[PDB]
Amino acid sequence: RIKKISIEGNIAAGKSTFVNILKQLCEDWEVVPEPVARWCNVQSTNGGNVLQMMYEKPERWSFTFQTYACLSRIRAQLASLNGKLKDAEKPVLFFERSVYSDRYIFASNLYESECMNETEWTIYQDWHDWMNNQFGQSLELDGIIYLQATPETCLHRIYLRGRNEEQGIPLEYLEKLHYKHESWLLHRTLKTNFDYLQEVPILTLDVNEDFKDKYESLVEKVKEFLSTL
Amino acid sequence: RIKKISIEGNIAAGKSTFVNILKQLCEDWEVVPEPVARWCNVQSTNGGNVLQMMYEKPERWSFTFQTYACLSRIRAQLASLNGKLKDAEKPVLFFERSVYSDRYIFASNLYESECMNETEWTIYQDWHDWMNNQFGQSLELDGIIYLQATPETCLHRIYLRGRNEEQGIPLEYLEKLHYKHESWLLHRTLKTNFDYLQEVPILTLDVNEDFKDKYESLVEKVKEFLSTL
Ligand SMILES: Nc1ncnc2c1ncn2[C@@H]1O[C@H](COP(=O)(O)OP(=O)(O)O)[C@@H](O)[C@H]1O
Ligand SMILES: Nc1ncnc2c1ncn2[C@@H]1O[C@H](COP(=O)(O)OP(=O)(O)O)[C@@H](O)[C@H]1O
Ligand SMILES: Nc1nc(Cl)nc2c1ncn2[C@@H]1O[C@H](CO)[C@@H](O)[C@@H]1F
Ligand SMILES: Nc1nc(Cl)nc2c1ncn2[C@@H]1O[C@H](CO)[C@@H](O)[C@@H]1F
Ligand SMILES: [Mg+2]
Ligand SMILES: [Mg+2]
Repeated sequence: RIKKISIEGNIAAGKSTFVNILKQLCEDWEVVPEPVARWCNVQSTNGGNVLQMMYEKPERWSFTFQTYACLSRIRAQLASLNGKLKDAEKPVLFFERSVYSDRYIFASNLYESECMNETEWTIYQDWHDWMNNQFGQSLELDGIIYLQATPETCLHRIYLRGRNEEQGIPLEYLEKLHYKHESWLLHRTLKTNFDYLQEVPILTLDVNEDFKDKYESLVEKVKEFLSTL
Repeated sequence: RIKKISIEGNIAAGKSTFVNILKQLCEDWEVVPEPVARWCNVQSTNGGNVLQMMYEKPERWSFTFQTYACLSRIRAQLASLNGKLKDAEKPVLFFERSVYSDRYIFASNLYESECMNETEWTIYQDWHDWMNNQFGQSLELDGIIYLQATPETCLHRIYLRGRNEEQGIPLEYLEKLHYKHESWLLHRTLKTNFDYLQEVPILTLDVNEDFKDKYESLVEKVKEFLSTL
């Protein structure tokens, strides 16, 4: 009953920045941010920083991170499907990344990088499938917004943001993630267990340019794209 | 609507053996075996053997094993709550170990053995809680059957069974698990997030003696205990 749109994009491409100009465009919109800070100080519903543990020894912590990161995002997105939004008129729910990015972009890539052995990779997909199998049907996307920026623009915006764990991120890693986004959201040549995705609508925004300027345009293309849903 | 009883006990104490004499005692009984073989050849719903990986390098694979082992047992127990049992008269569902053993016995112990750091331990409990939070209410136990045997009897029965991964298991490990079972099912001095357990009925069977003989007794005490539920 609520339109759910996922915001996809490379590390530091500008998702959180795009998310902050969303609510002010319509009282009917909701945003579920990526629980990034919660991965940095692992506490039960100051402690460990699994995001950094993974970035510092991926073949040791990729599975754990992928396991916790995804469950985490699902809970956040599910919680928001029980808020004031239910009482809204034209409720549109935004997701900062999706269970798909987690699996077909990051997890997929860490595994192709030998950072997860067959065993870890098999267990992860089995979990991931079963997750959707359960609390999945209520999270399907009506549309996707691909925030597109060159991995070179990404590597620089990372530097601007200043998050410590990400400061050691190499261009090469950003490139691999880039092509996977391109393969999934641009060329649309990515295979997944969730058939509906293949048909799901996609809005591609070139955010390589200054947000200061391209802002007015984007708002237009967003309202636009949203009406066609 | 179905009485669900959990069978608890140390490694090789005699659970599977006890499980095999159960169905023949009443057509109304069902048994959900511990997915042990499925942990030995990790395949999606010949591959990896996470059970052995964990026994050979616990500080590397305890979390993974605990994560997969528990989800696995829940699915198995949940599936059986949708079988021919629903059509039964006096349906009694048996569980070979429970999500509690997984957490308050094995996981708890691996963590006290520095085999899981705070981060892993925090993530595991957060997952474990949230799991029950979901598909939990329908798995509550009406009663527990503690199959009690000395860790020394256990170490020998392990040798009899012949499972390879377990052949390297030291008495010391069996002792630690022993006292945790004693603490939970005997002295009943174990603290858990699931309050009902504290009141749940318990049947303690001393299975240190030959199964060939103590069999007739056990059957009596089982039917007995079951009637009082
Ligand atoms: N379109 C843009 N133009 C200029 N700077 C941008 C743009 N988008 C993001 N930034 C900068 O990048 C940083 C934020 O990146 P961020 O939004 O956190 O990436 P993500 O949303 O994927 O985490 C900010 O410090 C901001 O100054
Ligand atoms: N009460 C018993 N008396 C004699 N032998 C037993 C008894 N219980 C189990 N065994 C032996 O131990 C082995 C099975 O242990 P098992 O049932 O697999 O432990 P668990 O059920 O915890 O996995 C068998 O090979 C069987 O011969
Ligand atoms: N699924 C994810 N896997 C990995 Cl290895 N990293 C992820 C995942 N989802 C988000 N992130 C990380 O979250 C941080 C903020 O987006 C970035 O370091 C990176 F994008
Ligand atoms: N939760 C469990 N954790 C660990 Cl480390 N091992 C477990 C767990 N549950 C069952 N097992 C194992 O399953 C095998 C058969 O019961 C034994 O090696 C041992 F009991
Ligand atoms: Mg972000
Ligand atoms: Mg067994």
